[PDB]
Amino acid sequence: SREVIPLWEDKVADGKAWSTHVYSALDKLGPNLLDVIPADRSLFCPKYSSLSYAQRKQYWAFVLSSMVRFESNFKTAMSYTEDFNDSNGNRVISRGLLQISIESGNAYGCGFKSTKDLHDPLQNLSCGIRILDRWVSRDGRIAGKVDGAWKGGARYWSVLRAGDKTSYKSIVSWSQNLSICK
Repeated sequence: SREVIPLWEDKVADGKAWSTHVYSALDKLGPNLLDVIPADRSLFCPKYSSLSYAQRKQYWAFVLSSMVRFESNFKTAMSYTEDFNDSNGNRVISRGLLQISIESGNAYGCGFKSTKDLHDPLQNLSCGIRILDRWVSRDGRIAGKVDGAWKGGARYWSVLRAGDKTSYKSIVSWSQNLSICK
């Protein structure tokens, strides 16, 4: 039985299916994510190195749900025009649960064929897993600005970037107080 349940099961009707999808997608798209022992575990999840494979999947589903909370408040339809440009000089449009954009997302191999695909919560969450799989495993840590460079998921998502703000503070607090982490 699960020890940790993601926050979207509290908020959205389809949240249990989102979890089912994320556990599957972590197996397939997050194998490197699930092998990292992150250097900032003392902040995010003090007992991380003791977690089983299944527990690490529960952990990452929960953290993803806390990112979704502050990126989109669980609104898969969300579409937000940013103040920075894509490769054509057009304003980037961030989409869906994790506020991913189509050009940047597809660079990770997410294979969005239409902008509408980013509003499919399952495709959106899969892409988030690909992004984490790349940076958390490359950088060996979940977040943080280290020696002048943002690391891990903080490379992509503002809510993972340390600052005196509700999103980051909540994500860290909720993570480190998970029973499996504490």
